[PDB]
Amino acid sequence: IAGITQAPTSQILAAGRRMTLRCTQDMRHNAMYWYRQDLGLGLRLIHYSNTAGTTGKGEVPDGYSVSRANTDDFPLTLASAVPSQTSVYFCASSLSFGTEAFFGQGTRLTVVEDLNKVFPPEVAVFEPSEAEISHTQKATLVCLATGFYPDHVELSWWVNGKEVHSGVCTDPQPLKEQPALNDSRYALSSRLRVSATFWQDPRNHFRCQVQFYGLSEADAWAAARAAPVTQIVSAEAWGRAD
Amino acid sequence: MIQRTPKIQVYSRHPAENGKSNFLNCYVSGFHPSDIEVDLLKNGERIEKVEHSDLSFSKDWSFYLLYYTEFTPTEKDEYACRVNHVTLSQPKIVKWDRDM
Amino acid sequence: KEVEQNSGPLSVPEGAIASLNCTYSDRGSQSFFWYRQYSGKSPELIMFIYSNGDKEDGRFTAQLNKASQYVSLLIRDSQPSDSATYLCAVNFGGGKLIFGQGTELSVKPNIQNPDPAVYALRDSKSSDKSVCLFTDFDSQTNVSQSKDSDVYITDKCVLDMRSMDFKSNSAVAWSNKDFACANAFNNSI
Amino acid sequence: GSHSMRYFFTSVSRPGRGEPRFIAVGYVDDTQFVRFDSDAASQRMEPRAPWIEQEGPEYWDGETRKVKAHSQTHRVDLGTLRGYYNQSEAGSHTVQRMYGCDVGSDWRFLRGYHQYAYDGKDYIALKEDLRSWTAADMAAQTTKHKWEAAHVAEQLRAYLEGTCVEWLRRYLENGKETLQRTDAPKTHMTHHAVSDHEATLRCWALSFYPAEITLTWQRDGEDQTQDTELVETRPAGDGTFQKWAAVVVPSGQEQRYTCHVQHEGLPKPLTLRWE
Amino acid sequence: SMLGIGIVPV
Repeated sequence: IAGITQAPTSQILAAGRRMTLRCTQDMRHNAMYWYRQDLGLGLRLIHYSNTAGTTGKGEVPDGYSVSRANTDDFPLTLASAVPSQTSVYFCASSLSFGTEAFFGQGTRLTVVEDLNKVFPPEVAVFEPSEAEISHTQKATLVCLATGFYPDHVELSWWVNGKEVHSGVCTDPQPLKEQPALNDSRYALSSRLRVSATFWQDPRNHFRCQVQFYGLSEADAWAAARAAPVTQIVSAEAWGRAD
Repeated sequence: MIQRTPKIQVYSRHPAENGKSNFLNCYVSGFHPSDIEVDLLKNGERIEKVEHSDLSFSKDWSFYLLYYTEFTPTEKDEYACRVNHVTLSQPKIVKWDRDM
Repeated sequence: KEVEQNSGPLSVPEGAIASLNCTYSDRGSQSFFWYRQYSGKSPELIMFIYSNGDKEDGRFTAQLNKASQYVSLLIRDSQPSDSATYLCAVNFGGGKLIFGQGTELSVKPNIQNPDPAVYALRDSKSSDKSVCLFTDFDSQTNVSQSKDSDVYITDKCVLDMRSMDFKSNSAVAWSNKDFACANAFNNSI
Repeated sequence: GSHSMRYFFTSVSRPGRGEPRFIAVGYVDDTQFVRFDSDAASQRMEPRAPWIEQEGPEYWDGETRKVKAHSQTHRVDLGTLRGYYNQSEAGSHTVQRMYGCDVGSDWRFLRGYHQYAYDGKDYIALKEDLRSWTAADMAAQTTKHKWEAAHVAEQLRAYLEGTCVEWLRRYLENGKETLQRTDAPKTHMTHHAVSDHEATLRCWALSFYPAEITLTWQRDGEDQTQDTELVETRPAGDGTFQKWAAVVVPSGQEQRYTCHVQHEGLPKPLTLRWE
Repeated sequence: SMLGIGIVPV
């Protein structure tokens, strides 16, 4: 049960605000690390710590700071949120310096200049094509999550209230609907495919679930729009017969 | 805790020649703990400009240090080494004997 | 420059030996690591190595040569589950554990009976769009997008009906126009 | 001939004075080449031999991070060992660590060491097979079980059999003019009177490298030792060493006492007698 | 070159 845990798992920061990412491990590890990973390169070392009570500077320590008051905790604090700090942050630990590092779940952090630009996705389930059933005896269900910013989304399919993992593939990265704004919404596609003897059953229920990580209650929402907080938006479809 | 008293040796780097530059050495070894105070004396007074090596220890975990300074020996001038340590109730003086 | 990995992405056929290499600048490095990172997940350790020579663990074999300052990883019988980004980590003393840029590995699946087709799907009436489906293509075919930038196409996508022993590539296209699922193409069909 | 590389670490707690002191030194044979002093201002690994200055910044940055990691580890040990032995917080205590490797005349691995002491007494040591430990007392059994679960011996063995001998051969090649030299001793004898009916015969050996040398006194052919004073080999300050051996002989029995010295800079063991 | 591994608190 001993492991390393990061918190929070997702966060949307307004520019200029301070933020602290939590990391704790109960494996009695002496060394801990903080990394950032952007979609353009690999992992870059921010800060490290060899033992409790000491810290060190990594590859890109500028703009970050850490403390190591005890063996278990190693918080990463952002002084002033800058859009260049938008990345995925991984905390790691090793038994001692030089040994293998065990990574945490990671934290998806996005620093936006304004909180009015956050939008939840819109989900739609498209029914299979008449030719697909006739040709292939297969039935593809395509899901489109559109109009969400940022790309803090997790898509999944559910058949009869149970999550399926066979016959499903999702786009690895969400697609920019307007690549000429650098603050535009995203789109995500996914397909779920079953036999013709399954889509033609009118008993069966299909649902495309999109978990969206948006604002939080402590965040101040003062606008003329429904709050785009962390929520789940789903679209469904029932199998036809003919 | 078991302590070790220092062994003291005072000598020159090169054979002593009157009027020729040389180095006066005081080698302390076999002591524990590592905290020690070493002065090199000229006619009983402190030599201020004295250097020492970096602390290391032997197989029996006892430490050793080399204190050294540049000097020119003469017939009249006397030299010695003064060492204080927790094992010593008073500073111990070892005289430089070039005829050893 | 400190840690340079194989520059990808590397396309490896199913069952072929995937070779990954990694060079480092600090000749005094004493520990080396290979991690596996799936898309949107955490790096998982494959194996560590401390000494010159080979080290084997199942289908994975690492090789370290401090004189040449390289560490390599060979993956035999490349399964579809091996498709991920492989990270190389080198310790530069103390806590300076540095990673390379990572090598994306794509194990291409074998589509036994390619059945290319461009279908049109009607929405549930909950939304109001229309999508086109490039599906059942041979794994050699690749897709690209955007005749009129106001259209959207995704890259190819391999799904696996694990109870039918069946796999197929998939691509989706949609837009807001006087649309036609016939002209959604630009690539080799 | 055979060579060795060793690192010596000393950590001393200073409760009534301040923060702990940490001193690290590295040796190739009897020649120190690097050092670190926590009380110094640079806070860096510093060169102490001319042939090590050619190492690039990745070496000095890497050794500095590692020597700081050693010091930070010993700083934790001071508090832990103070608890293991139920010692008060007002006393000064010492942690010492030594490790290294020996190579033969072919520069191939011979033996590896890793010894750890507390307050000048053995605490835990890596055995010669580089796979097991010797715990000095019952409080050290906790450390032994902890290091075995962490596979410390496997990591030390990879260094002692690999990294240690590889850098040792590199050092011996970069400092061939210094490390691979053999300075022959320069011997002479002195004589003085102890008391009536007694005299002193001292056998000197000066300016020799390496520090290994054996001086024995003999009587008209036989090994008459254990009645003699043997001073320990001492440094001269210029990379060479000194040593003397003196025997107490009657005022007339002088020319029946031989001193036999042997140094790898001497083709055959030397002998001397008074006058 | 000193140890980069195997240094663990007692």
